[PDB]
Amino acid sequence: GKELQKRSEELSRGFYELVYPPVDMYEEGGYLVVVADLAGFNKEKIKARVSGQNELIIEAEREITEPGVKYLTQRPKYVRKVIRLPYNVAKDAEISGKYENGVLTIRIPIA
Amino acid sequence: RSEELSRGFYELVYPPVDMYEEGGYLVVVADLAGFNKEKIKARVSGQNELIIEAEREITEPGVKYLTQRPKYVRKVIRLPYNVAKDAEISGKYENGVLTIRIPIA
Amino acid sequence: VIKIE
Amino acid sequence: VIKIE
Repeated sequence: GKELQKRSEELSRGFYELVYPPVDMYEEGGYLVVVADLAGFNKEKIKARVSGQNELIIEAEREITEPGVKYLTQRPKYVRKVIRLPYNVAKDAEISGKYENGVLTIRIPIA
Repeated sequence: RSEELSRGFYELVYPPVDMYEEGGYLVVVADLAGFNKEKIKARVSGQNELIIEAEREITEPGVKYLTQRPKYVRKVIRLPYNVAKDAEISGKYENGVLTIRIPIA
Repeated sequence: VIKIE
Repeated sequence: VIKIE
C-alpha cells in the first residue's frame, strides 16, 4: 500500500516476491477454483499443497540470468503465496492443477 | 499469512518488468500471463518510450471471493538508449512471458 | 504436492 | 507496431 508512489526502477524482485502471483478465487460447479498469473516457471518447479484444511500454499522457483547492464529488475525468482480457502479440504481430496499460458489453475472439489 | 490486495492495486504494478542491455540489444522481459497474443499491443513511441498494452476477457462463472488479476494492462517503460527509430524489434510470447528485444543505435 | 498437469 | 510472434 502506497508503495505506489515509488517509481518503477525502485520496485524490486523483493516487492513482487511479497505480492505475487495475483490470484482469483471462485466457486463454480461445486469446485473451488484458484487462478494465478505465474508466468515463466517450469511446471516441475511449481509446488502447490493444501496445508491444514484451509490453506493453499503456492510455491515456485526459477533461475533468472540476465547478463549485461541492469536497468529494471522486478520479476520474482521465488514465490510463496499463502491463501486461506473458504472451504474445508478433505485430506483425500483429488486436486487437479494445470499450467498453461503462464496461468496456474487449481480445481478443488467441495461439492 | 493472508492479506489480500485489491485488483486495483495490482493494476498499478502489473506486470513485473526486467530491462537490461546485452550484445547491443535492450531486452525487455515481462511476466504477462493469461493473455491473447493478438491482444497484446507493444510499441516504442518517440524514440525513448516502450509502451506495453494488453486487454483480456476474464470469464469466471460462479461466486467470487478473491479477484486480483487485472483485465487491462498499461506500462510505460523509460528507455535508456533512445533506440533507433528504424530497426527491427523482436517480440515473442511464450509461457506467459513477453520478451521484446530492441536494437540500439 | 498437487500434480500440475 | 511491434509484431508479437
